[PDB]
Amino acid sequence: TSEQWLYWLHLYFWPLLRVLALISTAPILSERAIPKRVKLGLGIMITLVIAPSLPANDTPLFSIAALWLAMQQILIGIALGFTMQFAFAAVRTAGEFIGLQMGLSFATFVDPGSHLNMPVLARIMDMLAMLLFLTFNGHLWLISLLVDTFHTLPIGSNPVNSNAFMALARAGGLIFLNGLMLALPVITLLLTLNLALGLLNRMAPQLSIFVIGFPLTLTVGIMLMAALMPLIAPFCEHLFSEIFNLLADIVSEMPINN
Amino acid sequence: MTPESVMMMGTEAMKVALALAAPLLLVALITGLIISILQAATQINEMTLSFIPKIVAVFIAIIVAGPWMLNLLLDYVRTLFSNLPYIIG
Amino acid sequence: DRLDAALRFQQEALNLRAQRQEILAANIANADTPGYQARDIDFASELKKVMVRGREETGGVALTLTSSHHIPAQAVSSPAVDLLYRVPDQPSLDGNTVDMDRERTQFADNSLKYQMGLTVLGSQLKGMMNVLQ
Amino acid sequence: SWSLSVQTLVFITSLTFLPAILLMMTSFTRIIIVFGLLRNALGTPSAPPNQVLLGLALFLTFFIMSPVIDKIYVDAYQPFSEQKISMQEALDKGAQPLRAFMLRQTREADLALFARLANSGPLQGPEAVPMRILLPAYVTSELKTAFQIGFTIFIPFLIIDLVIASVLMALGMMMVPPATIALPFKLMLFVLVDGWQLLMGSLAQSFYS
Amino acid sequence: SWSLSVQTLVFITSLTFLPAILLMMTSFTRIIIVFGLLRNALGTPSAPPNQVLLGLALFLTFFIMSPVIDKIYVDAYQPFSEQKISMQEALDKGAQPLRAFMLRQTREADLALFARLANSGPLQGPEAVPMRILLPAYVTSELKTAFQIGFTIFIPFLIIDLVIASVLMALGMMMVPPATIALPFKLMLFVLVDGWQLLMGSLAQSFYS
Amino acid sequence: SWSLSVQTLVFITSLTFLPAILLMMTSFTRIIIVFGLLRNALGTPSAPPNQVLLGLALFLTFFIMSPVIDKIYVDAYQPFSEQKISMQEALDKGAQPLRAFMLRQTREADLALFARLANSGPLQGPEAVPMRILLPAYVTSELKTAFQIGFTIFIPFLIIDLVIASVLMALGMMMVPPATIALPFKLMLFVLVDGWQLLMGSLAQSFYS
Amino acid sequence: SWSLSVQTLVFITSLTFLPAILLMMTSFTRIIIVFGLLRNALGTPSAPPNQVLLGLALFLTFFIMSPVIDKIYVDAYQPFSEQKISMQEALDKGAQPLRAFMLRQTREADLALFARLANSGPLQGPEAVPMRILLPAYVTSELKTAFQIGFTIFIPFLIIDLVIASVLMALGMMMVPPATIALPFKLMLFVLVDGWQLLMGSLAQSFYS
Amino acid sequence: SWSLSVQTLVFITSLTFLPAILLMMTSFTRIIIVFGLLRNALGTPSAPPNQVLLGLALFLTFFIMSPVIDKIYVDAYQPFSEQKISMQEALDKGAQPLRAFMLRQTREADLALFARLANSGPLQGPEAVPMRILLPAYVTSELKTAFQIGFTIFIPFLIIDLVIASVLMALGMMMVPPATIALPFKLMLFVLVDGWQLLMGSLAQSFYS
Amino acid sequence: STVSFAGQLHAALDRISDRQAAARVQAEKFTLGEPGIALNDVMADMQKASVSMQMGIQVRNKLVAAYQEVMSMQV
Amino acid sequence: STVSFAGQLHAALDRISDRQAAARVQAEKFTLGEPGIALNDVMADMQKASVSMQMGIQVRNKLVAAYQEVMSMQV
Amino acid sequence: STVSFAGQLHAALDRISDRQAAARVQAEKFTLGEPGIALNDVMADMQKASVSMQMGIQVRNKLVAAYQEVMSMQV
Amino acid sequence: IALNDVMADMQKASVSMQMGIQVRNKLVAAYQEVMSMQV
Amino acid sequence: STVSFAGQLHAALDRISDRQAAARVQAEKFTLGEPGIALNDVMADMQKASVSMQMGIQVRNKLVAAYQEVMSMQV
Amino acid sequence: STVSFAGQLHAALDRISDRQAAARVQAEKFTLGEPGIALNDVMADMQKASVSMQMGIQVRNKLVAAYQEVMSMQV
Repeated sequence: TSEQWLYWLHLYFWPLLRVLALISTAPILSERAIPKRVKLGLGIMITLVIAPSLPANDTPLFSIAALWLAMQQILIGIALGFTMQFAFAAVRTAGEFIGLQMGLSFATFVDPGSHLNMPVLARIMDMLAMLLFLTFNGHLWLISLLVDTFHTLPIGSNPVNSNAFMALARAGGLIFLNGLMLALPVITLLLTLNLALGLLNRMAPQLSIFVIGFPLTLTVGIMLMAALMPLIAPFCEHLFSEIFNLLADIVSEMPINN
Repeated sequence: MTPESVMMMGTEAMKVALALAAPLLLVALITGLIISILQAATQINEMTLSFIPKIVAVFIAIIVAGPWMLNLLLDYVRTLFSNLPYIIG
Repeated sequence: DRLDAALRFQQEALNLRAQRQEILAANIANADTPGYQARDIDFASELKKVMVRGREETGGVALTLTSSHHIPAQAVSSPAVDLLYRVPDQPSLDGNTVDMDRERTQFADNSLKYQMGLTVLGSQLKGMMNVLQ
Repeated sequence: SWSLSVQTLVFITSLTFLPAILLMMTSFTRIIIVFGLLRNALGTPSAPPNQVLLGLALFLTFFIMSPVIDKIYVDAYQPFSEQKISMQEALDKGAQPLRAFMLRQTREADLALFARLANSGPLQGPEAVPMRILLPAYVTSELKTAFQIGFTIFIPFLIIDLVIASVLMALGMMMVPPATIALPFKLMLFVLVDGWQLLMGSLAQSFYS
Repeated sequence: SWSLSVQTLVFITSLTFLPAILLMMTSFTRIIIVFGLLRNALGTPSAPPNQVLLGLALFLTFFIMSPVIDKIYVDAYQPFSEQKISMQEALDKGAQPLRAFMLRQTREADLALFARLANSGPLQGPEAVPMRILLPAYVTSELKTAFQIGFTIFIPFLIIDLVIASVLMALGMMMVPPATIALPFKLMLFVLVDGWQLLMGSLAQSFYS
Repeated sequence: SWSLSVQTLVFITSLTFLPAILLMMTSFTRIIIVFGLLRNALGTPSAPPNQVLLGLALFLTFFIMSPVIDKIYVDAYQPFSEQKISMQEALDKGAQPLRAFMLRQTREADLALFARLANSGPLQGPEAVPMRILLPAYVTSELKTAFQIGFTIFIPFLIIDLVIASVLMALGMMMVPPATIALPFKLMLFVLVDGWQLLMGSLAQSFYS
Repeated sequence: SWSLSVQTLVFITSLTFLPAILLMMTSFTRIIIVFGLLRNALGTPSAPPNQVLLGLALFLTFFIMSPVIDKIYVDAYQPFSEQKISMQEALDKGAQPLRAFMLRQTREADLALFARLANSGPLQGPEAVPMRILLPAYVTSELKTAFQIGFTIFIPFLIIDLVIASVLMALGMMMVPPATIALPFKLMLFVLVDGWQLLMGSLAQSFYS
Repeated sequence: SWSLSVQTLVFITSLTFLPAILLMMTSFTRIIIVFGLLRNALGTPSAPPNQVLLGLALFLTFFIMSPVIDKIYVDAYQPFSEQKISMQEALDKGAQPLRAFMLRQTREADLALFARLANSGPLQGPEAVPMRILLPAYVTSELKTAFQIGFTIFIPFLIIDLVIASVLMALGMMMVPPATIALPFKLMLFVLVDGWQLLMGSLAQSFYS
Repeated sequence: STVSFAGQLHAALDRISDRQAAARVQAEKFTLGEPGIALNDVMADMQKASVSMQMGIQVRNKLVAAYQEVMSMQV
Repeated sequence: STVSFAGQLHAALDRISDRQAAARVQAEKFTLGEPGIALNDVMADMQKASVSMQMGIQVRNKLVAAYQEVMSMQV
Repeated sequence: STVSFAGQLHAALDRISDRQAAARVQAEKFTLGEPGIALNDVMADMQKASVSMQMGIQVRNKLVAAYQEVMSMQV
Repeated sequence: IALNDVMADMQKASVSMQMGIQVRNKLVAAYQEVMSMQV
Repeated sequence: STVSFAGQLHAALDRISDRQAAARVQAEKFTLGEPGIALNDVMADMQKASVSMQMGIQVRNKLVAAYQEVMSMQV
Repeated sequence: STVSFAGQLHAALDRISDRQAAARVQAEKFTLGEPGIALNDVMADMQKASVSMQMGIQVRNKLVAAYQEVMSMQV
């Protein structure tokens, strides 16, 4: 219990720091609903299971010259959790743009301090994707990849290489790509509807989409997205797997590149 | 809870929304369409001539539909909260 | 580190005070044995030696650390400080050169300076904890 | 054994660990997370967290654990009091009920992850999982279950947002702020459906199935 | 009896449990929830929560509970001062008016739920309910009542919002923000009715019906 | 009298109760509510809340209270200098100017509400009202006064918004955000009128007439 | 003099009162309100409030205050360093230059209003106004000056909005949303004119003229 | 040097200044302004800034400052570790690469203004300018550059808006809302050309040049 | 009858004040040499006054904590 | 039936109170001069009562800290 | 006359400071070996100065708490 | 092991853990302050 | 194999308890009249046991402080 | 020149550091046994350095609070 331990209690601190970074940044782990004590205790109580079989020996220098080590762990956590947010942003884009088609957002068109559309359709699909994530192996693969980072990039004087934050920067990237690739059928069908009801204006310029168009397009959008709700379930697979691969890639890109 | 069940409940949400908002959107569309058909044939028009008809239409719609859409929504929400213990697994 | 490089001096000094303390209590305990030849150490020179060199305690070996149930035992260990003879006054026919008054005034002095070292470490550590809150 | 020696030092530190670990190891995370999410819906919080939701969650978790607490009491405190058990078999006698309760609640895949990362070997039965494995799996499973419940609770209130926004846009009410209109409708949605009783009852039922 | 041992040891802890449990046992749940919801209506906060609404609610709850406090005073304190009552008889003497007061406000179905999920055996009468059952049931009933009042308060300001929006975009003012036009009319409506008196009087008189 | 114990024990706790009760029993409620409502008009914050509006309000209410504080000084602090007065008659001696001020500001029927709901006996005169009934009465009447002032504040900027929108509509401007054009004209009307001086001064004048 | 008690007592309290009263007593009010209003134009916020405009405003006010703070330094910090001045004449020696600075910016009539609502007697010269009168007068004058600068800033972007709208209507753009069309043109206008340089320079040159 | 005192004051306080001062000292201002502006085009947010855009800017600025951080590491973290360089030459050696980085992006007349209003005398060379003058000048220059980049990004989406509106209105579509038609076209332009990689690469290249 | 918590607080503070006044006058009367009064009673009364004042202080602290915790929540 | 947290705390407080009351009765008897009771028993029992009350106070502090730790968090 | 809160605080701080200056002068003269001054006088005056300073500390702390509670109000 | 050695070790480790925790607190606060701005 | 520092704390507590129990049984045996055991040996062992117990108490205090501090980092 | 907030603050922190260093050197020489230095000198200067440290810490806390309050207002 002395420093014969209490500097071997320096075995817990760095892995705890990395696990805590991931928890504070991860998609499900870092939700404001969880009491802060639960997240902290989960970090401590994961590292206690992972800390043995982690041969770590460093020093919390006074006026830390090894804070650049602490940085390292924090950064790796930011790598793992935050990137997994891209998969949600995608749908939080897709569904949002779907509203931007029907009628829901003409307040956001010509000008304000109130957006009012984030509550409407983006939070439908984003929490639907929340559940799709969790239902696997959602909560867990992030933690397993964190342990894998412990084993591939444990603790070192060369923590992070350049040319490797572009990977995450131009990664999304696939935020726009996948948001589209999901919302494309709905957008295309409502484009057809909008152009058709516009062509009605050729027979009579009085038909006034404000009067005719919006009630039609709202029903079309609601019914159609009801019909194309299940299409998300396969897409989320993609939407997570590829991003995992990216993380996996960078996690396994870093050791052979160091 | 399997992805099949989460998609089922999501589509159930979309269809309860459709049932609850269908009469109102429907009556708005019918009223606007009638006023636009009559809009020509003495094509006189200023901008709308149609908003106030839509308000009276949705007023009648909320009254005549009224209880049944509220009951449909209540049935949906009570059934969801009652099956909450069982959707976990 | 740089936490145990600033507190190192008082830690070493206080440990050396404790070591001189049991040397002096060995003087006291052997007050009336014949031919004892009271011992003591030079604190300033030994403290400089400790800071420059380290601990390097001479003489001590424990058993090995195999599977449990192998009866740990240890050899007789002694700090590397070179014991110096205390120059005696008043020969006493039995070789015992332990003068109560000298040994006892040294005991009181060493006790007081050990307490001073404790106070200094306490002050430095309270200062560290006051920075960090 | 110990002789009013380290005892009453271990007891007082046990009391120290009471609030955090023993309320974050049994229940009261799932309930409190569900309440927090429910307050995320229904618009504004308007329920005094530090007092009412916390108190209701604490009472509800006490009512849930009355059987587990009773079994721990009967098999530890009555025997630990003065005869044949004292802080040596007291621990496992009091742990078996809590282990059974925690195992009955764990998602079956979290144990897999934490056994596969703790480098432990194959586990023959339900009992074979130890505390060092059981705790992180239980907290992960509790988080998963709490969020499944909480997002299923959101879905109807976002349905209300959808319908009200779409109706306002259909009438052409250009930029009337649909959240303000939705909030009272969310409130009657949550009171006509007999919301608080159904929610508390569903949580209590789900928490032993 | 207790002997200046546990006495004045239960007094100080009673005072530490005061701010949460006792203030959320009597009132000030309903009053605070209703004021918060009222403040969501009428536009922005526009009233210093931690300053005026909390203090007004404290005064209101003092006045509402005053008959209860007087009955507790007469039946417990003076008899507890020096003669024939010492902190066990005092407990039921001081609880009985409070238990009656909370019973009169509980939903007649919350007690059912909490008694059935606490394995409580059949209840002979209104007096057989234990405090353990009656606290959380009262809390849930109070939350329901507060939200009911909340919707009923939201209604007229919803009326103002919708009429202003309809008039504006019917007149052709297609996209002038109706909240900005409406806010002075919300304040006007709530001041011509003398809204604060009606609200606080109705809350007080509801709280004993 | 009291003996440098409970004296200097009532003092420190009085300073504890200062920030809420004393700043919300005198002024600074009407003034801060008017300032906040004014800030809702004219668009965005345009004045840092916690810093300039709050500080200016604190100065202003010190300036209104300076006569009442002068009388409280003359009737408490000077005699409380060792002689003939120590915190027993000093209490109501220092209350009386403040009670006179509050009565002179309260609604003549909010007193009725908070008296009748207190089961208080029939009152002979203004002096017979207690602080108990006086506080909530003053708070409610002051909220009414603040909302009346706020409505009058919202009048002219409502005028500017409507005239701007109507001009745009007549010119055929289907989809221009009239708020964007109207905001500089809101500030216009608020500076050529020299609005800050007028508003600060009119609050001060309204507060005693 | 003072004896290392109240010295290092009033020092720490002065530090606590620094961020609010001192900053809203010297400058950085005009600067920050003008930055906020410029942010209102040009479309969305599109510049982080909590970090960059605050930092730039702090730097501008430091640069503008450097002559004032240098006078305060030469008049206190050298002569307060151990000789003939110890935090009694330090206070007024330091206040005088700041007082002259604040007087140089106060509107001629705000002082009049606040003096007339203090019942202060006649004043002989600018040295006769006390800090009690001088704080709120300076604050109100600063708000007026900030709003005037706000007009001068909104003018050109209002021109761009209206000219884009007029071109779009004449061309026959039935209901194109001219705001999205005008935002990049607003940014273009503000970058070619070299607007950040010349804006901060204009504020600075205005602020002491 | 400093003595187990101030060291771990200046460090913890420097960590306190980190998020605002140090982040807006280097980058993440230009990137964040450009990202927000790009979000103004293409319609609504559709990118959760609290979740994604801020983190993307954070990663991008890490990449951007990899060279300056590498040079800082070489100049300080090798020598300053345990030998021959102690927090005085370390400070200037570690200031040199960041200061060159900022000076390389600052408009050559921002520094002019901020020297002419700090009353700084002659500045001998580019290295002679102090951080006092370098900070606000760098911030203003970076704001100019961010607005230029945002304007260039607005160009093509403005072109798409006007061409789509023109096609709709020429083909006879009298009064269709071209914005909802244009939004998917905006997406198509932005994804077919692989727009994100182009944007981040162009920013990265232009940031140091 | 009615409670008027201010009245109970005033009563408690008056009880503490009068107890301390009794102790102070008895110390006055002892050190001044008046017959009767004994040193044991003087010390016991002083200790009782100290205990009552400490009880007042602790009750104050709990009441102030309760008030500031009720006033720290959002309406 | 149950653990009955309220009942358990009541039983513990009763144990402490009856211990102190019995010690005070023993001191009562000794000072009143009853034979039987001995000085050494009086002091030993009064010290044991002090120990039991101190244990109660420590448990009170830990439980109050626990309760206030639970009630501070957000929901 | 008027109140002038600032003047009242100024006078209170002058009172505290010159009370401490008197105590310090008493200690000076006693340690310097002058007639008159007694050790009881020195100790009592130094304790009085400490009590007055502590009272000032408490009043300051409560004023600062009130200030930072008043100007954390959301307008 | 020497007793004074054990307590000096106690306190050194306690101070080191305190310093690490405070540094992490500052970094986490900076991260959240950066993530709570408007874009 | 493994250290499992909870096992190290258990070992420390067992050491402290065993040392106190040994001192207690030695006092037992000596006051019982058992020949052999000396008085100075009894007192010395009781002294050492007391020091070890205060060792345990200080370790307790600092571990509780450390845990109460690691539960304060925000996540 | 000018007030030079950076240079002034640097000089103040240097004054703190060198007072601590002087105290530490004096204590070093005292415990090494060097003649001259008295014990009261050591204790008094160590306490003076500690008070300087505390004053610096309090100034830092107040300035950090001020900065974080200013940099949080919405503009």
